[PDB]
Amino acid sequence: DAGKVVDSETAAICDAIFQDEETEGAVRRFIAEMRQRVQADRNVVNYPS
Amino acid sequence: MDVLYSLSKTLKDARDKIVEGTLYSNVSDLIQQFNQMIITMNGNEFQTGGIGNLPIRNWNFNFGLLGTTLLNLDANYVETARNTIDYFVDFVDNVCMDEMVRESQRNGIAPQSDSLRKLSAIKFKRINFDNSSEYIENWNLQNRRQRTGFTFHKPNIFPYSASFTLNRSQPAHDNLMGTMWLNAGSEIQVAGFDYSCAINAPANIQQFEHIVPLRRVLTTATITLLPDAERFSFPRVINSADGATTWFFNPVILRPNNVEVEFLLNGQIINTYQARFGTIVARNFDTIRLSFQLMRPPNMTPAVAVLFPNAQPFEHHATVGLTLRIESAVCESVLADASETLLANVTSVRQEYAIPVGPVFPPGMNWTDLITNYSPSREDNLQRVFTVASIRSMLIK
Amino acid sequence: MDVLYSLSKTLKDARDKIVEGTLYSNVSDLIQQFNQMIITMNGNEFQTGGIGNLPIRNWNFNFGLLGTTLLNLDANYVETARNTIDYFVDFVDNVCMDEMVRESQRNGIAPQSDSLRKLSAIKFKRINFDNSSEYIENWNLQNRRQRTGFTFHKPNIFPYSASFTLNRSQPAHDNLMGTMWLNAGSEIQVAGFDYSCAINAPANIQQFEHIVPLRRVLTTATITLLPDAERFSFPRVINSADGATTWFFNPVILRPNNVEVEFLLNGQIINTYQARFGTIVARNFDTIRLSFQLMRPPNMTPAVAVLFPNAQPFEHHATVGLTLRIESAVCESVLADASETLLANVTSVRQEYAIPVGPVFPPGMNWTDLITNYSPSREDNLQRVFTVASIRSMLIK
Ligand SMILES: [Zn+2]
Repeated sequence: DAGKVVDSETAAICDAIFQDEETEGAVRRFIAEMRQRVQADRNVVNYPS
Repeated sequence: MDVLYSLSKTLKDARDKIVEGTLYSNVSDLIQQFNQMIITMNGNEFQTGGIGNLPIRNWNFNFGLLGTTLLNLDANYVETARNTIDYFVDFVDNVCMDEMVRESQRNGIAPQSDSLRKLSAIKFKRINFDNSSEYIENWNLQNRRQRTGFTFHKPNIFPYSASFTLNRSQPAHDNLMGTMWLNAGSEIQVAGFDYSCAINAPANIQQFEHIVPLRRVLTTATITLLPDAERFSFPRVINSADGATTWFFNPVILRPNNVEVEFLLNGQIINTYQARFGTIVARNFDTIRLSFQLMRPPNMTPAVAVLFPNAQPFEHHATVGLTLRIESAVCESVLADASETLLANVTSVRQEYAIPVGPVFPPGMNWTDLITNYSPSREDNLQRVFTVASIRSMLIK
Repeated sequence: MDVLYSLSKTLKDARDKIVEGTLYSNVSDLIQQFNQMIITMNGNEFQTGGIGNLPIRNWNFNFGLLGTTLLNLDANYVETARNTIDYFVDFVDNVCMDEMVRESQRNGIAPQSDSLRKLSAIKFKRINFDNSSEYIENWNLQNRRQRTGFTFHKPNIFPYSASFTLNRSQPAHDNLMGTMWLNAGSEIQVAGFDYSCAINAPANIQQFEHIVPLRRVLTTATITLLPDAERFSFPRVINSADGATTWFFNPVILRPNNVEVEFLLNGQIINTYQARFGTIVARNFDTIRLSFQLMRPPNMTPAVAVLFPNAQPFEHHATVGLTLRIESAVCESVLADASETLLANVTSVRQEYAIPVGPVFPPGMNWTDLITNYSPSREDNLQRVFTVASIRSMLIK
């Protein structure tokens, strides 16, 4: 889906852990499945980092 | 305990779901859990056994992950999966036999073996999977102190107690009066007898009563209540109370007049049944009070009138019985019944490896002595060992 | 329940710590918790009472926060704090009286009043504070199913049972033999008597025995064991077993020969004491077995030999007693004792507002009938209502 991490450096770390061939399959699947939680009511946002 | 059930649930599913030729989307969510299990369990060493004749085995886990790249699972993947599964099944078998064999008076609900104390860390918490069996559900609900219920088919709530009571007796033993009973398994067979057949009782009616206290509170019990207890209806010779002499019992059977079956909880009458047989229900109770009475028949044919004289020699003794059989019941504590085999698995493990008698459980795992004095520490030990027996009964057939 | 203790702990500390002239650093961590409490409790409405003569009160919370800008607390801050504290103390007083008055047969450990069911949400979870009292510690430990212990000074573990037993009797009541006892509070006074003083017993020794089963398992009990039970040592006339006639008891006191006090847990002898008096200890037990015996003195002065003839008229009856007083004990379940006043607070609230008898507790809160049949549902209700009584006893003196 669309996905929003909370820093350019955590985007770089996120990319580099997704690209390599030695991290876990659950992890590498999850890096392209984690999703921010932005609520227009209650004035809260949740972002992965 | 949760991670032990999780190991066994994944090994059961991976024997079931990972087969030859099956589609990958059927097993795509199981292989990720099994790989998480392999990743968690690598680098760790365990030691099982060391009590009785249970041998000490050392466990070392160094396995590669399973492939996630097939469309239909071929036989290579099935054979390497069967190797890893057989090693983990042997591991969890020996952990379960190491846990069912141990006990503690202090806090029995805690893990006692070294392997399950090592598995109770948060490093192993990512092994965890669904907790869908009844025993692990009631384990997780009682770990948060909520209400549980184990559904039993014919529960062994009654200890074996075959005895009697003489309300009227003498050393001649020719004019007796009182009750006899058999409490066994889920069945109460009671029979009050009078030798005079109430020939001098007021209004020719003799009142009998039999009160059975339970050890744990049963809930929503279907109970077959029949008259005419079959075991106490044929002639027999019976030793006395002190065991000195024997006395003869030649019964003829009247029907039970004015049956009142009451189901007491804390002395309060929850359910009552007045002269109703067949299947009855008792919603919440821990005491069963049977109140039946023997009434002398006011009209008798000449074949009956020769049985009951007004004088002393009674060769035919009036006897009135009831039978009460709990078919199924929901109990908050663990028990044994005719459906599960968990007590049989616990006793088989404790008798196979020649295990010494510990501080909690009775010698030889006597269920009569275990339900006679069913203390809460013994309850906690019994629930823990039955949960581990359910886990091993999932893996080991 | 946790948030109710937290409300009461902050109100107790804010009556204690927030005083006139005190330094702000002494109260800098309490004012933040009290402001968190005000912020959480605003906008919410409650309704307390509605059973018996307990009046229905509606509670609305609209308060401003307390200032965080003083160095020494002046009297303005103390007066506005005393206003807010008095309103919250009245609120928690009525919530505690609304919770101690209610009960349930189904799940007694759950909150029963509407106000405490409303406080059991996670919106109110930020009220929570330290849980340092013994009852809230044992509440939080039994909410996770761990071992607890309540330390009691002279616990009321024994129901009131003053009765006797005639091992040898006749309608003349001139040659009797058997035991008498008083079980009251924490004290067992037992006395076996023989009228013949073992003149025809084998080896001039009559064995007595008295077995007291407990309702809950006591742990680490200091017990004063003295000989010569004082209550059963003076002459008295006593009604018979059926209450028909009365019989006379003129005791002279021998010392107890061969005292054996055993502390049984599940039928196993945990501790035993053979002819040792003074203070004894019993580490783990739920049955107390006193085995004393009366031995006829083989050498008697002429003042003694006239008391015990070989013939029938015994004007002086041999009597042998023991006294066993549990001074302090640790019990996993709740009880009453001579130190706390929690049972007195519960009965005072239930008797002040004219409360009808419910399904669980005995009529009039009879502690003898409550510990005679001490069911686990009644145990859960008693622990919940004692915890709420401890909370109110912190706030209301
Ligand atoms: Zn069946």
